[PDB]
Amino acid sequence: EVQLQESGPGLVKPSETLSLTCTVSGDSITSGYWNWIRQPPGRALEWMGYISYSGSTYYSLSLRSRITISRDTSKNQYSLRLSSVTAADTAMYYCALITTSTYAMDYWGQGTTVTVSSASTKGPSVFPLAPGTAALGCLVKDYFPEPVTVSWNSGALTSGVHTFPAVLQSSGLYSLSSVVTVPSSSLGTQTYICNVNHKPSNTKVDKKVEPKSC
Amino acid sequence: DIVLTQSPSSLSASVGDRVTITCRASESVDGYGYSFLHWFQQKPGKAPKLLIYLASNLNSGVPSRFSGSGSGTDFTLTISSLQPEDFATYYCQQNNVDPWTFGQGTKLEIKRTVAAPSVFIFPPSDEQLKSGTASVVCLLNNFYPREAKVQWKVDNALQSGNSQESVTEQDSKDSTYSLSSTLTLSKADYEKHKVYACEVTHQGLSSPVTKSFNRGEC
Amino acid sequence: QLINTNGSWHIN
Repeated sequence: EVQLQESGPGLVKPSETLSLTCTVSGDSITSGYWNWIRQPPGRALEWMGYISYSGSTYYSLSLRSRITISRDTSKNQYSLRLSSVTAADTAMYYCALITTSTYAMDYWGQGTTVTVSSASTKGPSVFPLAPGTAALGCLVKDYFPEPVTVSWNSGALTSGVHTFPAVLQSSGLYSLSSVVTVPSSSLGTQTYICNVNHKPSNTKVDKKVEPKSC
Repeated sequence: DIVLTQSPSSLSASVGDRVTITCRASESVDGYGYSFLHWFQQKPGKAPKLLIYLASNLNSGVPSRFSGSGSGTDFTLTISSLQPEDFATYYCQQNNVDPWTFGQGTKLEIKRTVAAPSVFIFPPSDEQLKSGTASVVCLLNNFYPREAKVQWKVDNALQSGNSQESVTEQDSKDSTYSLSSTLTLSKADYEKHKVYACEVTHQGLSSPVTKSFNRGEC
Repeated sequence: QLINTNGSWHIN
């Protein structure tokens, strides 16, 4: 089945150029229309442009002087270039396919977040939230920019997991917790590890959470 | 430029209720016998999923409770009888008039019965303490409605200004919320006091629930 | 199958 995957830096400086790539598997980009869509935090989706199966393009008028969409059929990828960025360009960026089966954006990537900021990237510090039903978790502190993702036991533990929205602290850095509930009887026997991914700094932290004393 | 206006912008409904969302285009999105108006469903943190294409065609794999109607400038998405997993923001999208656009979205919230939170408190880790800051976390798990009050107390002294809250989106299965409240103290301030307590007031609790611990790497 | 040019679908 066709799959789309966005990649590229998660932080770009004001005035500089944003570049992202969409790597396509399971279908050749010599069919369909290959789009970029973005979504600023908490706001509506915005269509930016496409490159078609033939290399023709179609760009949103308001972005024309700043946008390019390119492709490489040998790599089965297409790419977005957006010049002279500002805070208005902070958004989740999606690649999406339109096939002529629907004439609609029928297949989407998972999205990648880009933040426009002069601040430096900073990876998270991860601390345990130590434990019928018991709760445990990880506190993921002091990272920039958003986002972090958290899995448990490499994705094997999904039931009862809650990862909270990040909060901006007064320091200019973000924090969040991820928690899970598990059987109390499993504590001491079953190992629980939170897998924290901070793509903007290409950092991964895997923290084992176990009981303390007091 | 062409504009798509959705109505309403938000709505609350109970499980099994009918849902109707409208999308009005400022000019016709029709061409060659089609209406190039599509409906998407977007769940928290995820890419939009196509529900309805070309105004009235149910996308493959989408439940039959979803349908679309309309022509020209006026369109409707209907969910016949809502399921808990229908919690989402819904968007219309037109791709036949330059420039292509989306509607501003309609947020569907799910109403349900009261559910009391289960409350847990977590002390700061010894490893964090080295750094000179202490985070104390209070978890309120799987409650409804969203409205909740969390009061921190340190050695019975009520705290203010040093806590932040974060709430999940409604659960896709039982429509509940969970919430974290995080109290931030200096290491110095943490080590000068003993009893740390989080007091939770919520409709599902007949009286406030307090969880506490006594400090120290005891 | 319709073709899109400059946002609009047409025969070709």
